[PDB]
Amino acid sequence: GSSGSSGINQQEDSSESCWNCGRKASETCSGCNTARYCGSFCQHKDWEKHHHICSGPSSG
Ligand SMILES: [Zn+2]
Ligand SMILES: [Zn+2]
Repeated sequence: GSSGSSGINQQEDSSESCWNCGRKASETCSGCNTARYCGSFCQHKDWEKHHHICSGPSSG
């Protein structure tokens, strides 16, 4: 007889990726703490567009 159903891969993938680029995120939206970015610079540029979904730290 033969038997041996072996083959299970555990899920593993950091939840830190720049929404804009995608490579890697270092910072995070200081308004909702959901949108990740590789740096404030990437946030400011992807902010005026992102904020269109989140409230934000300041309303102006
Ligand atoms: Zn980026
Ligand atoms: Zn946000």
